[PDB]
Amino acid sequence: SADAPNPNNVNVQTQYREAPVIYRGPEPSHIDQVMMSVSDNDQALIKVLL
Amino acid sequence: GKKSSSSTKDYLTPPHECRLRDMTYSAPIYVDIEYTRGRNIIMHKDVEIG
Amino acid sequence: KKVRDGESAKYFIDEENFTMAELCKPNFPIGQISENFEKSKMAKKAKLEKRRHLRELRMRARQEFKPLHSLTKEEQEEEEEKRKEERDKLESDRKAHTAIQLKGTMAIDEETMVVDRHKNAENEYKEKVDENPFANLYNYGSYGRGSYTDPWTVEEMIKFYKALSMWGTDFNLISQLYPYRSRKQVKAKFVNEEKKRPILIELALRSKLPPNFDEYCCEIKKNIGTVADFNEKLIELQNEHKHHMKEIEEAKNTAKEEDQTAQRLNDANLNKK
Amino acid sequence: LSIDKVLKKPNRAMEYDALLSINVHSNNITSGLNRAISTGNWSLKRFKME
Amino acid sequence: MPVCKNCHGTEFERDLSNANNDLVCKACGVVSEDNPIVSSREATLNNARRKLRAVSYALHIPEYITDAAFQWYKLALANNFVQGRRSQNVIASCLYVACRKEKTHHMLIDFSSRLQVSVYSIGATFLKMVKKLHITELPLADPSLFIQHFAEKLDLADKKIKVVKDAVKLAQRMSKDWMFEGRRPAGIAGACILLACRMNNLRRTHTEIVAVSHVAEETLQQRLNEFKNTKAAKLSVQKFRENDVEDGEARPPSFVKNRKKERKIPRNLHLLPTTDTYLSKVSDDPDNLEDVDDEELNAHLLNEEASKLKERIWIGLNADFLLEQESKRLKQEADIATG
Amino acid sequence: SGIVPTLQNIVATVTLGCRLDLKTVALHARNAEYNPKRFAAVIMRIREPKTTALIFASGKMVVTGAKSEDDSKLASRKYARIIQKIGFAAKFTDFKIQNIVGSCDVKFPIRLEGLAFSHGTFSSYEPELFPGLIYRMVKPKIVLLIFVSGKIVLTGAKQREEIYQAFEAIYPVLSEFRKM
Amino acid sequence: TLKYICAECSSKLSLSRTDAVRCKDCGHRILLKARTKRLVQFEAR
Ligand SMILES: [Zn+2]
Ligand SMILES: [Zn+2]
Repeated sequence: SADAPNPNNVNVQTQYREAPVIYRGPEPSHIDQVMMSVSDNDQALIKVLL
Repeated sequence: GKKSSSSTKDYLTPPHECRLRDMTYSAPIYVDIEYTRGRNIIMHKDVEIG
Repeated sequence: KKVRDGESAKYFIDEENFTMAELCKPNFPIGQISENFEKSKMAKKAKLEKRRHLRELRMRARQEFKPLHSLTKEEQEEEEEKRKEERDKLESDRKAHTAIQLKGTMAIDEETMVVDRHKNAENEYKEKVDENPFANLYNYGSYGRGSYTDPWTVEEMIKFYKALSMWGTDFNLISQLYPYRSRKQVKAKFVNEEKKRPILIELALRSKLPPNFDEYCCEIKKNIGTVADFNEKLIELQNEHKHHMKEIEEAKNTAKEEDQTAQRLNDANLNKK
Repeated sequence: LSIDKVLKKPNRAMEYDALLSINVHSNNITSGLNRAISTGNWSLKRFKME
Repeated sequence: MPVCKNCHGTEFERDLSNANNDLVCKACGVVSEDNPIVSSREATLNNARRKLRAVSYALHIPEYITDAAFQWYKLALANNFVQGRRSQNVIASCLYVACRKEKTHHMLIDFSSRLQVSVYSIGATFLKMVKKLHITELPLADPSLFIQHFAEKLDLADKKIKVVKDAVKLAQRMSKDWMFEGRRPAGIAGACILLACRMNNLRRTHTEIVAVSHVAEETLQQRLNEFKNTKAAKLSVQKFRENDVEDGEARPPSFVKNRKKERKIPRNLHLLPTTDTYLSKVSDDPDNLEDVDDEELNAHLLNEEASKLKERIWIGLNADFLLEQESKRLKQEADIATG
Repeated sequence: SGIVPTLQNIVATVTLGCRLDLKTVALHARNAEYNPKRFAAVIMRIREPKTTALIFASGKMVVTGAKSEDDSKLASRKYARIIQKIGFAAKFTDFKIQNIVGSCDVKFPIRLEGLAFSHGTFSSYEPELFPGLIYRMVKPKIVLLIFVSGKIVLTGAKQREEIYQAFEAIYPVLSEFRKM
Repeated sequence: TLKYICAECSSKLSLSRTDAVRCKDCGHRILLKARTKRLVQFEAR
């Protein structure tokens, strides 16, 4: 989906490779409030603070 | 943000909720204008603009 | 009675109301309402008065046997209402003309053209005439083309069978023979009458009546001259001959103007040296 | 400009497209009014400043 | 990528510690690399993108589906699908197919309201622009989010979940109960929102629902008449049952109109009837035409007497078009003389 | 079961040789529909069934109101006869069948939400443009009209065998999602 | 799974894999996440 092909019946969702964001930090921390929500354009906004 | 039949907005999206939803805190415009609709008819439709 | 929450979930709701049974789907006032009283009340009223307006238009169209001229008569009546509003709300016809002398004046009348700077200056006119209240109505579902018809007159059917016994499948003449109907709806009438009846239509095609009363009705109800093929053919030939003579005279005048321009160019070349 | 774009055909005069077509440039006051306050650069075409 | 010295083709892992993050191999340990280094037609498509932006921000759709409709229009123009339109119908049809891809709530009337175009011509061009697909897999048979998002601008309630969830439950139960197959999703949304509002202790004027839902007044009453016909509606007044069992005796009225179908006022290839024998019997002779003497060949034309009267009628009535045609020929043979 | 569709109407054309003229002979007759519109052609005795069709463009008039090929060519026998009653050549050349319309009903109509949810490769089912399903059969070139009411009506075919092979090959599909 | 605490009336709802995320009868849009049931350990320093 980085390019723009046609929406054919071929497998578009054929791979789900992992590119997350990771806590790069010197000291360990904790998670106290994680929330998933909606934005203006109906997409899953997720905010998490550490 | 008046809407002079009902209340002000009936939500008027709450501010601390609007800070977490990644939405702008807003209330719309309301105007009153004429037209030249018919050959002998002028409407007074009351619309909103942004 | 009024708008009040009588009851629900137990029986027919009756605390302050006029209901005595369930299944209130028919008219669908049941409990109470507190939203959109007057703007939703004055919508079916506007629809009903516009439907009665179109019905009285269809009734008036029977008298004057010209459909689009009846529509222009309707807009002539509403612009008579507009000039009545010009009498009411308010010389007044401050407009322009085909020439530049517009006003008051054509120019100054003292010594020379004084108001030519003001006469040379359309969008300043009389418009505060037609004032009408607003609404929030709609015309959706399907809007555009359509067919406003009625249950047809049986005397119109008798006239149609007499016509088809007298002057048959002649779509334009049948549309002109009923000069307040239209063309596609009487074509649907053609296929509808072709559907249900073989006997009187077969006797009608057996009859072969000569068309004199049809021309009588078409010359009275329309007031058309109907000049014959010799007179109309002679008028068309005279118009074609006048157009050909005008084209030949224009070509000869253009050739004479080109010759005069060539002579003027030769004279300018003689005067340049 | 939209009014002048519509009024250019032998069709019937503009009754309802004047009543409409205000919530098509209604996202010019909102988007500009949010962009100029979320960025901080106010381009004006009558005072000529940035 | 598989460039290494001691092993070949192994996996790799950039370091997390020591702020060093080099791309290193496994089980022997070799960096195997350096340090990491990190850091014409277009005018027509621009006009189409501006028009699609206008219809997108007017029809209240998100920003990604605008680019989806843009790449769909680019692929379609690469397939040369249409030319010379007013482009309102074209952009509306492209945004309609990109919008009916997703489960959002936009019908044909929301597009037909723009530019005051009749909805049937827009649907006709929508079935003319399917001369590129040969896939046509559109998930269109789910009017469930229509109930979820029509109930925000119409049928305003204090709760708007008690009416809405029971509304979509009754509407899906009725659609699975044989009352929806090409049966007006906006109309069934209006019908199973008026019914669920009747379940609530608040009433609506019948004009207020059918105004903004873009549905007729008589059709929703026909729907509610069929709701009164099918459901007994005695237990429906107080409270619906928690365990609703509905099996059999469920049909749209097209089944009824086929059940009565009037008004009183061993498969084999050779046993099928052949159609060439009807064409083979009657002759293919262009010269033989006189075998149809059944009082019709002797009754086509009449005499000269009652024919100049018909010519008089035709020249008297159909005169202005013939005069305009002859005058247009005179206009031509005037203005083609010069250059 | 083993039912057969009944045909409704067929439309074809025929090519003639010379330059025709139906402005004076039809003027000496009963009926003449002088059309100021695009199709400038007159029609005498439209109503008499399976005898007279309608408008010609350049002479190649269509066939209107015919079911069988006896009445289709018998009507075409009566058209070149009128054109020779004018006094012309009126050749009967290239009688090619273009449209045969057939309608039927299997009396047990079936569900279409599953036939449109799963069998979407050969159909474009759109609810309120038109309630009947548009079945795009590619073998042969026939666009079927599947209806919610169940009265299956076929059009666009050029042969009756094409209608039989199109209706027989869809009856197991009708018996697949078969709910009375 | 019993998680996804609301932010207006604090209801324990479990949304499916396709929800277009929405709350319960409170009529809200956002939702937090409940605490895990594991055993966190650390000293009191
Ligand atoms: Zn290694
Ligand atoms: Zn809550």
